[PDB]
Amino acid sequence: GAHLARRYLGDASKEPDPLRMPTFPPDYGFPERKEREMVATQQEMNDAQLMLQQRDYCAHYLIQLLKCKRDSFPNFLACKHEQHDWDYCEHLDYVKRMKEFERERRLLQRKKRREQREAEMARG
Amino acid sequence: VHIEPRYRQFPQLTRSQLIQAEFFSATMWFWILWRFWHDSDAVLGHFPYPDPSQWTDEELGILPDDE
Amino acid sequence: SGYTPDEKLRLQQLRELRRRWLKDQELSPREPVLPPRHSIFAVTHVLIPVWIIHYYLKYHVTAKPYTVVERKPRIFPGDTILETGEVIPLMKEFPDQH
Amino acid sequence: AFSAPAAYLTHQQKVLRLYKRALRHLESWCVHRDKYRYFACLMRARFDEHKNEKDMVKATQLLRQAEEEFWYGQHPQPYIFPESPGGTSYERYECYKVPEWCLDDWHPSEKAMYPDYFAKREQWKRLRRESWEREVKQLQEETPPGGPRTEALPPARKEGDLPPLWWHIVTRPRERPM
Amino acid sequence: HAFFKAMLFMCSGSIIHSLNDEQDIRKMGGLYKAMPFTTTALIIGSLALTGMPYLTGFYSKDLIIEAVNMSYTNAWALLMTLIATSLTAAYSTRIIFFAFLGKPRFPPLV
Amino acid sequence: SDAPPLTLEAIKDRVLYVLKLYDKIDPEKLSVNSHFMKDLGLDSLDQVEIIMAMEDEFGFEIPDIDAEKLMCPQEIVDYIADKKDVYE
Amino acid sequence: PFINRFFKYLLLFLITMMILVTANNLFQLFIGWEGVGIMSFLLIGWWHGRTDANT
Amino acid sequence: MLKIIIPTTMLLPMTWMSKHNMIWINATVHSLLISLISLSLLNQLGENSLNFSLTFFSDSLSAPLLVLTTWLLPLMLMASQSHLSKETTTRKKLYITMLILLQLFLIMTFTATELILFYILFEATLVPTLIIITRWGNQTERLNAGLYFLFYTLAGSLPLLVALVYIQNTTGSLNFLIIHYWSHPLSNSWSNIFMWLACIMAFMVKMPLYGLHLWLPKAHVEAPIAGSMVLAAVLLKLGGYGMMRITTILNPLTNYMAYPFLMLSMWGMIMTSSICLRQTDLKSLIAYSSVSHMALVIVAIMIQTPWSFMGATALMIAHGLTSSMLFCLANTNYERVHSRTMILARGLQTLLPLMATWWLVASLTNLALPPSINLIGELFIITASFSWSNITIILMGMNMMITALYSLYMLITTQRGKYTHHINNIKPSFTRENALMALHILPLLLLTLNPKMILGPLY
Amino acid sequence: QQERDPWYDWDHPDLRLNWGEPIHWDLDMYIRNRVDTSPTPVSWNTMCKHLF
Amino acid sequence: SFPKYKPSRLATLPATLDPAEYDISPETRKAQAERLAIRSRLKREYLLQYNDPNRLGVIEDPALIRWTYARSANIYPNFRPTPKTSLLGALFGIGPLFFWYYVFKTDRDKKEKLIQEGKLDQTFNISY
Amino acid sequence: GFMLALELNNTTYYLKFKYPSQTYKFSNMLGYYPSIMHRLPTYHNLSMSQKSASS
Amino acid sequence: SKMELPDYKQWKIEGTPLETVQEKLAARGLRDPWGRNEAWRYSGGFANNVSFVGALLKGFKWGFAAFVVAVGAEYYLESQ
Ligand SMILES: CCCCCCCCCCCCCCCCCC(=O)OC[C@H](COP(=O)([O-])OCC(O)COP(=O)([O-])OC[C@@H](COC(=O)CCCCCCCCCCCCCCCCC)OC(=O)CCCCCCCCCCCCCCCCC)OC(=O)CCCCCCCCCCCCCCCCC
Ligand SMILES: CCCCCCCCCCCCCCCCC[C@@H](O)O[C@H](CO[C@H](O)CCCCCCCCCCCCCCC)COP(=O)(O)OCC[N+](C)(C)C
Ligand SMILES: CCCCCCCC/C=C/CCCCCCCC(=O)OC[C@H](COP(=O)(O)OCCN)OC(=O)CCCCCCC/C=C/CCCCCCCC
Ligand SMILES: CCCCCCCCCCCC(=O)SCCNC(=O)CCNC(=O)[C@H](O)C(C)(C)COP(=O)(O)O
Repeated sequence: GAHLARRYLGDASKEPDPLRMPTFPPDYGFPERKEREMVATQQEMNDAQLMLQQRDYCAHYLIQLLKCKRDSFPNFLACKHEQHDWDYCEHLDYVKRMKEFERERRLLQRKKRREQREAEMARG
Repeated sequence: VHIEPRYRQFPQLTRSQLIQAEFFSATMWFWILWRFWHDSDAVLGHFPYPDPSQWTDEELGILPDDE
Repeated sequence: SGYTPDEKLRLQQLRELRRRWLKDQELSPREPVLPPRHSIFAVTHVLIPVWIIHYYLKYHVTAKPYTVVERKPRIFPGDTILETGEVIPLMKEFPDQH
Repeated sequence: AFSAPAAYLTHQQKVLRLYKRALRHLESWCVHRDKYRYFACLMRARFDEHKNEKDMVKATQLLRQAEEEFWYGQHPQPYIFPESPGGTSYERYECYKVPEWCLDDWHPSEKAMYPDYFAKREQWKRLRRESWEREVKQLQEETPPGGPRTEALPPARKEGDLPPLWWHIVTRPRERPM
Repeated sequence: HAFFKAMLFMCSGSIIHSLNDEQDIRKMGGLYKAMPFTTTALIIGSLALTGMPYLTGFYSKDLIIEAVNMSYTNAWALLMTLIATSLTAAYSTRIIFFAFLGKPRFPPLV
Repeated sequence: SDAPPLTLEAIKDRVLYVLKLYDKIDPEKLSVNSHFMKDLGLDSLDQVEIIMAMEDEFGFEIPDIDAEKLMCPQEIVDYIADKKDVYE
Repeated sequence: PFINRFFKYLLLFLITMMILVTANNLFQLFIGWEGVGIMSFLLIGWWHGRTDANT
Repeated sequence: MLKIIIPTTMLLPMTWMSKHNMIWINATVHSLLISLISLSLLNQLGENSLNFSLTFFSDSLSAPLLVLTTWLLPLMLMASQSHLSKETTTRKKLYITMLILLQLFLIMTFTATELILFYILFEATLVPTLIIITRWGNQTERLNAGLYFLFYTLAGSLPLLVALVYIQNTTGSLNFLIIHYWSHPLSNSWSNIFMWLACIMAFMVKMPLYGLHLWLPKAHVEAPIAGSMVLAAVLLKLGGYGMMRITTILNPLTNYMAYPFLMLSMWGMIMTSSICLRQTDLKSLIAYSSVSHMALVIVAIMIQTPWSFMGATALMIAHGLTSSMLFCLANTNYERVHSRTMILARGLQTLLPLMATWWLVASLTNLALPPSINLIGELFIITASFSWSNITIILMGMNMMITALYSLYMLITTQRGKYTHHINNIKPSFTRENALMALHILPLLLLTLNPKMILGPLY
Repeated sequence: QQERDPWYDWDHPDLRLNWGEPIHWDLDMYIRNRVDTSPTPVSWNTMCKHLF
Repeated sequence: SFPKYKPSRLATLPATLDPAEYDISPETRKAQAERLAIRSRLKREYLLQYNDPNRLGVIEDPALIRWTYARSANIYPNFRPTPKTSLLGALFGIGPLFFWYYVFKTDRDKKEKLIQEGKLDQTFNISY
Repeated sequence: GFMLALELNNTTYYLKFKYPSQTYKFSNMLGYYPSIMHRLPTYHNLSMSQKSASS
Repeated sequence: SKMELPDYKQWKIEGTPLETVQEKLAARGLRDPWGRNEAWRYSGGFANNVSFVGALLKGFKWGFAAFVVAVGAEYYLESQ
């Protein structure tokens, strides 16, 4: 989707732009934000040679899954818990991305409406 | 295996081919049912899809239309 | 409609000659007068080529640098190196989001 | 393929060919047998409705209209028999056909095998050699002074004559040579 | 796709060699019972081609469709991919229906 | 292997069989030398239908110029024998 | 009658395809490319007396 | 290098003193021996050439040409003895003498140290070829072909001679070593422009360049089989060798005088490849193929890069072998049916299967199938042209397509389909013809195995 | 040559020619391994319009 | 009634759709008979030599020789310099040359001008 | 797609005959791509190669 | 080998769709004189055929039974 129809048929001024995003400071609405942390060091991720696109914030679960797969080679059905954990961490990452998109949309629409209201008040 | 023409009648069928066909159809259906029982998440999805409309502004940190 | 008697007669004669020729095309019993161990397959088709290739790679291709290049093995935390004996430390005390 | 063509086709021949083509393309359109039988009976009724028209001008006009209708309503992908000129096996075995005169160039060692076959081949060659001149003389007598007017050939008439120009027709390689 | 495409072509070739080198589906009739093993193999192959769950073609085609659905991509390409994956089931249905169901239509010399 | 070696007797049997299934022809009145035009009282379209039935029976197409001339079952049997190189 | 040639032809195509797939440089990949192209040309026109096969 | 020259001048009296029924055997055996002796010249240095004496020298560019010439002479002898059976003994000896003289002239031509001696031998090669074409050719057109062969050459080569002597009046020498070491740039004047044209046009005609090629189809169709073999295989390469030698004194003028010749070469490559698609004569197809390949070599020599020179050498050798083989293949069918029309004898694979295999291999090599040296030369020239200008890959690409088409067309027209019914005099292939095709084809793949022997001095 | 009758006993069955008849100037263009001019179920410049 | 089919150069008119065949006259029949007679005479002449036991070789076809000679050796004698011939020759033999010359000259001038300014990214461009 | 194809194939059992639409013609003859691109470019190329390049 | 044709008097259009076709042609005054020739395609062992959904579920019963038995065993195998 509905967001596509909202942007491409409705008002695109209040709709987020996926290419240019976020347009607000990360600490704008929040008083203090915790810096997102990492569990895998660059060196370990290099020796693991994951990929350049698999080196996201959920790399540690992938590293453990790969280690178990190598250890449990002949039994290719024993690597289920860690695969589930990696899937869960990726799902959390996607949920955070959805939260960022919703934050940007709400901030954009609220800011534009508030500026329009301020201009209308000053024009009266 | 010698089978002669029939001329407007049903062809002669040996038991082996029907046995093989039925066994392989049955094993395909068994595999499908077993895998659906044990790997349902691959068809119905694993994790719930959240609705962004039900997220409060406290966690999204948007100012209450004042500042 | 139909054939003419000349056409019918010619077809009959040609058909007779053609059937005679086709009959002559048949073979008498003596016509082809010809004038005057188990697992050896796996030895002469698998073992010998692999021996030759192993020789050629081990002692001729390897003799020159950068001819056989393998990508380095993956290293995971908790591993021990075969040569140096060095062990790789664990991974930064997981948050354990159980 | 076997019969000599004529100078032109008659109106009855054109109507019969149109009937055959229409039935075949209707069968192509109607896949199932009962449906084909139903609409084939309908088409036969449509064809024999105007069977008794004495005016040839109107008959040719109806033939023209039927041809136009058939061209418009033809199947873009009609059914073709596998060995018909459009089929998937039309000229499949032409590469296995070898002329008989090739056997004349075989080595004597090759001809040492199959002795009886080559004895029969010698008999056939002698028959052809003896009959050639009589075939030539028969062709000359039968033909009109102003050259032949059709591709038809006369048959044998005399005691032990053979139909002129028979060798290459009788000694065809085969339909499935190899 | 190598697996089930090659096996589908072998099943078609078995049918063609059975009915005297005939390839048109308009002249192939009821082969469900005349050719049981060929029927079973072709049914399985058509199911795998159409992305039936937990078969061979499922593990690649299903992931491909889900990957094109969640990408910053051309919308026309996505629509054409969806219409094509419908037409895949369409033509598999056509093959099965015309070749293996109904009454015989091949020449009577069986 | 492949198809059995079609023989003249089989061809005649099949031709007579397909002819005896036609409703416009009496089975008993039919002989191998029966004429379609004179003996049987059929028209040209009936001959065309019989020719198409022959083609469907034997799975190959008879050209029209060769098809019009065939008038009796013996002619059909001979034509199919010559087209298929049957000598026995 | 020429089934041996056919099997030989099938094997040559397989060899050329392995050459294509395992190539590490562009010249060897081109060798495999043109090899499978030529083998496809030869096998499509298996019945060389038929005009449509050559076309 | 008199160890190669003198044995040919000894072939002369040996042929003229042999028995009436041993001329072919003796000539073939001793020409094969001379080729084996000449094989030793491939041992070339990396810095300079083999300077045997004040008059003869051998480089890495001319050594493969000598080896190809010495290898081609026995092939010409084997191809000629079929249609020369009814000739008298004296005329057969004269034919063998003409071939021997042509080989001797070419051998000295490819190794001359001075430009004037090279010109003299390069012009002396005309007489045996003209005599062969105009005397032992089959049809009445041969005479006209001979004229077209002769004057087309001379009208381009006579000015060069003047230029040559003028150079010796200015630089003081015409030896290739002194010329290379004492080279100076050519200024921008009309005099220097016309000197460039005088030095270039002779070799341009000999290639031949498009628009100057009208003599080639006549000469290569009307000449006997050995004449066609020697014209396509070696005589076209004289122009390329000479242009490579002479371009050392023409810089930097070439940098802008190569434009019209480059455009003519590329567009005529396309045009002749297109002509080959609609040809009713089988020999003319091979002749126009030769024109296209030589146009490629002209482009390579004109752009003047090491890669283009290497590709030009490889393509010269490969095309010589390929065109000789194709001419022999066409000549076998002509000897069988006595007519050159392509659609006359069809479906020959059914009657001559091994000859069908030879046709297939020759056609595959013609369309540059990897990894043959044909493709090596073509691809090197293509890369050099792409470096010269990125747009060239369009035209070359078109040619790379069209060539293949007509190649396969020829094959499918002659070997596939159904045999002509009324042609019944097609006898099984002799051992002589099969040996001829095998001796044409095996060296091609052998050189494919070791491609550095034909890549020239720039390797 | 594709348009010629395929059921006639041509002297050259592959080329669909007879001995002695005049040969088209562009025969090698029309050898039926090549450009075909046979009629189509849908007329030209209607297939062109649909495809474009 | 039904939509009309209009033939083209590469999709000709069907024989059964030709108006000129449905309106026949006796002179048309005479012409058809003459054509059939000519064809039958040629066929008989060919077949006499085709079936001859003593014939060994190739039956010469004057039609093939005429076709090849017309396509090859009869072209120049029947050539006249006309405005159409001259215009087509000049166009098809000169225009492509100058077009390609302009294209390549412009491309090379742009490349050289970029080279002089020192901005062509010739890094690792060792082989030429 | 399964359901729609099955319905359209079951329709063929009815005793009805209708002339095809233009969409069916487009689909059956491969968008007319072989009918146009295998006749126009080949004809123009061969005609130009004989008339202009050769003659 | 050495097989003879079956008799021609057993092929009948009664009880087949050919009867329906003859019925509709009768109301129009027409006739179908070729029905017995196509009667063989409906007469013998080709009398009945499965549906598309029936074809898709060819061996569903045996496979389902085996799956049910396997699930029952697995449910009573974890009790170790
Ligand atoms: C729920 C959310 C999702 C929403 C999705 C959409 C919602 C709607 C759902 C369903 C919608 C479609 C329902 C079925 C489709 C119709 C099927 C059909 O056959 O109808 C019969 C009818 C023809 O049947 P017939 O000729 O009488 O049959 C002959 C015999 O039956 C011969 O018998 P036969 O044995 O040879 O068999 C014939 C054969 C085939 O018979 C045919 O030849 C007809 C071909 C029809 C199939 C085409 C469907 C795909 C369309 C793709 C088009 C791409 C754009 C093309 C651009 C062209 C530009 C000019 O029949 C079949 O095998 C089955 C056909 C297809 C059934 C399966 C359909 C599934 C795919 C379509 C639905 C997609 C669902 C999932 C998509 C979800 C995406 C979010 O079709 C039509 O007449 C309409 C076709 C639509 C063409 C649209 C193009 C526009 C036309 C006018 C243009 C005006 C131009 C203005 C000027 C411009 C200036 C430049
Ligand atoms: C069938 C094919 C046959 C083979 C064709 C061989 C090709 C030969 C063509 C020769 C290449 C170019 C010749 C001269 C080089 C430049 C040509 C000219 O266009 O350039 C301008 C020349 O300007 C004008 O063109 C003046 C020349 C005009 C007279 C030439 C005749 C052109 C008409 C075409 C006749 C066709 C010739 C071939 C006949 C068969 C440059 O101006 P400018 O900087 O001042 O001169 C440079 C020399 N400087 C430095 C000493 C001063
Ligand atoms: C890059 C430069 C060249 C690009 C190509 C431009 C067009 C090339 C035209 C080639 C002309 C060659 C003429 C002689 C060829 C030999 C004769 C021939 O092939 O006969 C035609 C033969 C017979 O037709 P059938 O349908 O098979 O009938 C058989 C049943 N009766 O069929 C063919 O081969 C025709 C092939 C010609 C195709 C030309 C059109 C192709 C255009 C492609 C351009 C699209 C580019 C794609 C871009 C992809 C995105 C990066
Ligand atoms: C599937 C899409 C294609 C279907 C479209 C085609 C439909 C066309 C239907 C209309 C065709 C006609 O009625 S056209 C009817 C033409 N009218 C006449 O011919 C009247 C003169 N009678 C005769 O010529 C003979 O009696 C003859 C009738 C030949 C019988 O021949 P025989 O008795 O000696 O065998």
